Amino acid sequence: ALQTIINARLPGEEGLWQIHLQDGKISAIDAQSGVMPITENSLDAEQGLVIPPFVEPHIHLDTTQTAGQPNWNQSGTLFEGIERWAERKALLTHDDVKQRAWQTLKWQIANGIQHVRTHVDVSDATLTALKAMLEVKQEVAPWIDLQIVAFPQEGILSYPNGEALLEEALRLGADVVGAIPHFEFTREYGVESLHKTFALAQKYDRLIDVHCDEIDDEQSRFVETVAALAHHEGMGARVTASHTTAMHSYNGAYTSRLFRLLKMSGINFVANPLVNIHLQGRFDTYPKRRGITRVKEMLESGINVCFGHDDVFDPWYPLGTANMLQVLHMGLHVCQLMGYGQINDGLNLITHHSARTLNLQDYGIAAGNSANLIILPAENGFDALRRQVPVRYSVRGGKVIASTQPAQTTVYLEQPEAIDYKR
Amino acid sequence: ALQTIINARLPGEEGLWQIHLQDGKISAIDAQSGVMPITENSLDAEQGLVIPPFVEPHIHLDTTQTAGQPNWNQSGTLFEGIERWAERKALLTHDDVKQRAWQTLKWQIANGIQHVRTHVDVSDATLTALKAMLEVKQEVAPWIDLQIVAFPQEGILSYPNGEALLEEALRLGADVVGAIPHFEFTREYGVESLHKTFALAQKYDRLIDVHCDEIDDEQSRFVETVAALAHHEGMGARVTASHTTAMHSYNGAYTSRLFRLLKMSGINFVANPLVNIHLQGRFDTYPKRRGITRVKEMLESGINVCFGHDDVFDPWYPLGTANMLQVLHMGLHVCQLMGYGQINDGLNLITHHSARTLNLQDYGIAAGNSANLIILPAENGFDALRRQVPVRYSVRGGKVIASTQPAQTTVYLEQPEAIDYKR
Ligand SMILES: O=C1NC=C[C@H](O)N1
Ligand SMILES: O=C1NC=C[C@H](O)N1
Ligand SMILES: [Fe+3]
Ligand SMILES: [Fe+3]
Repeated sequence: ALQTIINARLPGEEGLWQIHLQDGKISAIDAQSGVMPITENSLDAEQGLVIPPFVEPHIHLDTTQTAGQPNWNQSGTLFEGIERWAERKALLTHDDVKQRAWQTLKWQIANGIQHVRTHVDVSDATLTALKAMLEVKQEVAPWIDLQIVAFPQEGILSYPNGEALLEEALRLGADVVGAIPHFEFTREYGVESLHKTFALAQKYDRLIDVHCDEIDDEQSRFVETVAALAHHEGMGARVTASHTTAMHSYNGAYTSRLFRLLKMSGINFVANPLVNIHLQGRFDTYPKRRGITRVKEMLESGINVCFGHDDVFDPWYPLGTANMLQVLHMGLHVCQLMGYGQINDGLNLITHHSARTLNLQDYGIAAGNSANLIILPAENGFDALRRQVPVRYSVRGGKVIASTQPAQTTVYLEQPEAIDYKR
Repeated sequence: ALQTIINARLPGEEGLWQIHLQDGKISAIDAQSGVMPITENSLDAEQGLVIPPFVEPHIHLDTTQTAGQPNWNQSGTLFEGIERWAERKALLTHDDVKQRAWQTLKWQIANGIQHVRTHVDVSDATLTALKAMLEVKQEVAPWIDLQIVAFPQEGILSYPNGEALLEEALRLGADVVGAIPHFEFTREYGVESLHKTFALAQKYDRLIDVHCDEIDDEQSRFVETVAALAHHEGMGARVTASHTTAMHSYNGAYTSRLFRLLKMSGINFVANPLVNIHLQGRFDTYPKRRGITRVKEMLESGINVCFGHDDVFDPWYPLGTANMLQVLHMGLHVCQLMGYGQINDGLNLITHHSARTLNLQDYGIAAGNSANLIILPAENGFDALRRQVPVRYSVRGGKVIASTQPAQTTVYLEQPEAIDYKR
């Protein structure tokens, strides 16, 4: 029966703050002039940072926890990954998908993630994973708001009954329409697939999230069609272009021309640093390109960009604990957003920007919003990132749904000394 | 008064093992056929992984904890970094250096690091940091064996009295001779500086560790002189080429020719992933090169290569907690050593390979060696890396010098559930 969050630090704000809770919502936020005493019904943030929940804007829960089954992706490429997944997709069962999705979802709850957008492969006449994921969505609702993207992994026009299956997925309840233009047989199929994707999103009033130009091909420019169609339909807010790794390889003049449209369109962008650094640059010898989209430039231009984990122990990525601060750490390094302020502001890439990408309507520490927030045992975004701190408490609807008792390290010198890695 | 380490897993070995300790050394190692019972004087590894101590083969303890003083490195380049450091170097004091070096050394002890090689800038007539570091070396000896590299940061031939100061540093006790050929005014000064570096190492019987070709210049090939001189003097084991980031930009034909010499010479290589990904590629627009040396190819050719953290919160790197598993994580991603076996074998890059780089004579879990070892709460190298586990216990001379009580995470679902991120 929590009534208040006290001694809280807030990004971009000076001092400590008190967050009053009432009926599962935030009733008011007031600044404090000093440290407040703890008491019953008060959750002490202990001068730690309080922020809305971490968000996972791009993950594949249907493939999670399947790395090496039946075989391993030896080349470390997107293309072999799809082929290795195809082998596993043929062996899927309802319970298998639910068990694995839930295992990763629990790690996400433990990591303060209360909003997740999972893509689900719908290039499968049986739609096995989709049916399973729709049940998981209902089951996990008390802890995570899960969005499902109908993702035509093998193409819309390049796979038998691809468009029909994509629409069937929407009729069954998928929240977002997906696409993968660079994987279609031809550039023309790629462009046409986007017109079909947008028509379905308008027909069913759904969001859009395209696996867009995930390839080191300077000629892969499907992103301009995604942005142009969004601008034409006046629906930028509901549209997302995931990856756009090809943008890392575009010449600067085209990119500058393109950026005007990206900003005017208002669409969202997702970069997946852990997976992008691994799968991109695989066709170069030396030097080897990084392959992440132009994150730094998007931020400088006011274009909404955010980070996703993409994969957790599957054909496209053998690692992960579904930790967003870890995803952010990799992104800041590869994108060279290493200035103090850029690092400190990094939290935006895994909180607010991701919420906008998911078109969330109830997100942020503000009066009237649901009492969904997490507490990090750190002074600010920089500190949280540097020390890769766990989530001390995760609060949803005004109730604690996860907590982590921090590790305790001691070094035995002339006398025992506690080490917290702070300066 | 520990007498045994029980229930230990060892890299590359099947089953559990018992490590008997006697007089501060490992007396014997025996395989177990099942789980052994705990008892007084027995340290239970609890089926966790036991390995010799982590090693930090390349760090700058004289500059650590000084990021932003007096100003920040705004460009994120090696060159501005040196210039920003120059401003701080002018404000150094004995106690200042000792305090900061010790702060980072404590984090290293907490992180199971018992061997550290620190470079110390000796392009300073007062040799302030060097005098301070020599005292720190004596002070920290019970927990860490610290090697000091006399590092002529501003060049040997390109800085006033550079060679004289370098030799003075050796006469005062520095363990390793350093150099920085790519920073010298001319290619000729670069080559000549290496002849002088080798002559000093032979005159004083010291090791060598060159900041070698840390620049995105395909024409920076000082590494061939380092390797050739080592081969000529028959001293490969005592020589290290740090960085060699220029190798990331060499054409393949020259690299192939060069590799024959690298292998024949027997010299060591250090890659610094966290810093290299940040400082390299800064002169590219898009695409942007990764800039780490050819780690994967060195491993395939049997060339000894290892990883260092390089910097901890200073002019060249604003982050860090001096954690080697974190350094390894970045290196595996950027170097694309992402196959299951490559990741699992990754521990070698921060243990055995680094010990060879430091020319250590008492290292490894073997009968007769000092009882210096650490325990990771993980099943193998892959698991330790994936979950970024802390060091449960660090043992030196048969005594516990550091321990970490792991964090405890719980998610409150229909019932409370402990989350350990394992599969
Ligand atoms: O096409 C893809 N499928 C799964 C992961 C990666 O994001 N790309
Ligand atoms: O020349 C250098 N000084 C400090 C760090 C970096 O390793 N390079
Ligand atoms: Fe994806
Ligand atoms: Fe260095």
